[PDB]
Amino acid sequence: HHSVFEDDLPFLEFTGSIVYSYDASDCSFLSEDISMSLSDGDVVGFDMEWPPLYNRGKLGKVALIQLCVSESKCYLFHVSSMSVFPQGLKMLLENKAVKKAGVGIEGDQWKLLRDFDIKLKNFVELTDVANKKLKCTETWSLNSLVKHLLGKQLLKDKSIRCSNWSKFPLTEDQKLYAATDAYAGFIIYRNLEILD
Ligand SMILES: [Eu+3]
Ligand SMILES: [Eu+3]
Repeated sequence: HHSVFEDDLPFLEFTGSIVYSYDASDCSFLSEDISMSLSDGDVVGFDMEWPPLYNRGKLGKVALIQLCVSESKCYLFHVSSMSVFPQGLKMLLENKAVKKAGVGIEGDQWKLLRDFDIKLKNFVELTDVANKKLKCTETWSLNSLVKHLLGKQLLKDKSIRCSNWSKFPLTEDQKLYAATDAYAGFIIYRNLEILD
């Protein structure tokens, strides 16, 4: 048996516009569209994905970068398919003017630096924002925050989450999964920030 708290909740599924980009210049220009829609201090949900196979002692190289900039739009930048890392995206990620929210984001910063020599700037660990605004001291996960704040759980098909993110093109399922994780980061920040 199990408590109500242990019940399976509805899955969180982003239903807004998912912009898929797999070319460097397209990506850079898209990053500028993002910059035109935001103002200093604004926060976007952040996440990234990498293939399952290990490479020379480390995790597969980052293949996808996701940015949810509003409740109705999320970008999927398939960098593994790009000839060069998009300059517009590098500057957006290194821009202190835009805040990037997520869980375990400090670890993303490290991997991003190792993989592309990019310095993620002005990121916020959602775990700390939650403990701060919810007035608690918990060890959160993106899933537990989605559950606590939204009453939903994250899609969990392991064959999708641990799929070959570097395989082009991404499947509709991969796109849904990746976009939704960044969307979660965006919504969680927004809902927490509004708290008095
Ligand atoms: Eu992640
Ligand atoms: Eu993810």
